[PDB]
Amino acid sequence: VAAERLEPRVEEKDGYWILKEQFRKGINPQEKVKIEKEPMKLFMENGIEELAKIPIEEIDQSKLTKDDIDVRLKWLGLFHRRKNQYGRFMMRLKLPNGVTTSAQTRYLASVIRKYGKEGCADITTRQNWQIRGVVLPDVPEILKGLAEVGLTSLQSGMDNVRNPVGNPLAGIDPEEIVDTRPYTNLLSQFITGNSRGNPAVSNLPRKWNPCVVGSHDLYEHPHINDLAYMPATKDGRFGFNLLVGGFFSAKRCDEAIPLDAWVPADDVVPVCRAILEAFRDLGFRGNRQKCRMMWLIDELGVEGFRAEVEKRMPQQQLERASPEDLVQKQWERRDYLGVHPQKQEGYSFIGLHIPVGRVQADDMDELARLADEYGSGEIRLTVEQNIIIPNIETSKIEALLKEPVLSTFSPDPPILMKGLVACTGNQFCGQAIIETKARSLKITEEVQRQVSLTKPVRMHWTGCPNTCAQVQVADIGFMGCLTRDKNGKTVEGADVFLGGRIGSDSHLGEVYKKAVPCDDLVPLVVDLLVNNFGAVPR
Ligand code: SRM
Ligand code: SF4
Ligand SMILES: O=N[O-]
Ligand SMILES: [Cl-]
Ligand SMILES: [Cl-]
Ligand SMILES: [K+]
Repeated sequence: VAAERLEPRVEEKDGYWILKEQFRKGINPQEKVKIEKEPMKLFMENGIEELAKIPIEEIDQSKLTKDDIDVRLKWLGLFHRRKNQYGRFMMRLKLPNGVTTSAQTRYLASVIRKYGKEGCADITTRQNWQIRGVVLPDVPEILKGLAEVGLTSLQSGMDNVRNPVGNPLAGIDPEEIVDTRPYTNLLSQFITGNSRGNPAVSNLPRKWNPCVVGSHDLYEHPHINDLAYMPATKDGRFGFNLLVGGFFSAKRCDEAIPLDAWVPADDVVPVCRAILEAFRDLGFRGNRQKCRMMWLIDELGVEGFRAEVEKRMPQQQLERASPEDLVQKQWERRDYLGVHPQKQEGYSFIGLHIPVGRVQADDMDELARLADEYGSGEIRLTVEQNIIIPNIETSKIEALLKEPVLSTFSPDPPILMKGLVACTGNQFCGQAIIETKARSLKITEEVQRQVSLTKPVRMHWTGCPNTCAQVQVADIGFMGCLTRDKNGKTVEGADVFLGGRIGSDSHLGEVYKKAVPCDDLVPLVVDLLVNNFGAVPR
């Protein structure tokens, strides 16, 4: 790699970071959108106030404003559902470590309730909330309401640092390695500039996923993050070994690799900043399929990339990885659904199944009520799109288990439901090839009616090759496609994936059988379960 390749390609100008004049040749259309107008201005200079007043039909008549609502608004966490729910916006939060309060949950419920049949909410595969039904004129008030309850939606889409994932059992599990909440909180504060916006990290070449590990179970999926912090003691000091570059895409899926770097626990934010600065400064900005950070690491080599991180650290110090980390490889991933004792004597948490992560306003209010009556007003989200209510006095559990709402959001659903994960799909997502959430529930119910099993088989349904529902981590994955029935008629189908393993012995699954009509999946899946996962026909 020539020295010229290492010249930073962006510069700070008037509070924002912009591509230098000589580094604009050959850039992709999204890079052009970012040059034409700085997306962060919609929040940081309150551009949204006047934009929200323009009728959407008028907005669509000019490129600048159409790009504002379809692209730039994703820096404020607002996602126009142009194709499938025209004129409505999904809104996505920052929710480090998946932690919410009952007051926040009620606020979110109040927003979606206004929109009737156009509103609902979802738990995401980054243990985050999305709300639906939002209309542009309401955006300024919703932004204010979020701030009022201590939430932000900043920088949650497009070329930004995505939700910091941590251990859903942080602070409460007897078996935790280290409480991840202080670290994910710090990362979210850094990323969003304490909810004011942080332009230094909002003009990346592409999305970028961080997580902090605190569990032997590796609930945080460090192998598929751009930056994963692996807890490790080095020379008698607590800190983290760093994994970099994990990502999924239509073109390529790759597990994170060692940076060969250890940082003291206090250097979590400094090293996140250094890595993001290197990616921002040096990453390719052409073909969008080749802009994730792993492509930079491959171009420079991991050592070349490491040197770029090192030079951006305070005092330019970046120690080599600790020979061992704290994660025990002898481990069986633990079910968190149901009632479990906390490390705090006399307290339990309860994991509740949320079928395919989908809730309505009334459901959110009920869950918030349970969290207040039984817990400490806290609701935790998981990356399997479930919930945990922590800090419940154990003597209250008997009463809790009788609550009517638990017949719907159950502490002990059938085993295949416990592991079921499904993305948005074509109900709302414009890229989706198939419907996912209703279909996945229907097929899973039919499969479980036919077989019993004891292995915790994890089934993931994703609607298109973007693989937001991570089919490559599943025991059995389903990637949406169009295919043909016996008569040659167009039907919805799935490409079926096998081989995904999570935890310390992680492995990426691969296509097993392409183009299976969705109507033909039940017998295929039943046989796979019997033949490979010890399932027994009923
Ligand atoms: C909601 C969520 C799926 C879910 O049902 O849980 C989701 C939904 C969308 N993803 Fe995703 N992604 C979700 C996690 C993921 C993950 C999983 C993860 O982070 O562990 C991946 C794969 C891992 C990765 O990125 O390395 C993922 C890979 C993508 C990609 C492909 C990335 C790439 O490099 O090619 C896109 C398309 C893009 O960004 O160009 C994308 C694009 C989208 C959009 C924003 C597309 C669009 O605007 O319609 C989807 C919004 C649909 C909607 O209305 O909900 N989504 N997306 C997840 C929100 C996470 C969050 O809270 O921030
Ligand atoms: S995997 Fe495809 S269909 Fe599913 S939410 Fe992501 S972009 Fe939409
Ligand atoms: O929002 N999925 O990158
Ligand atoms: Cl996006
Ligand atoms: Cl769309
Ligand atoms: K779920």
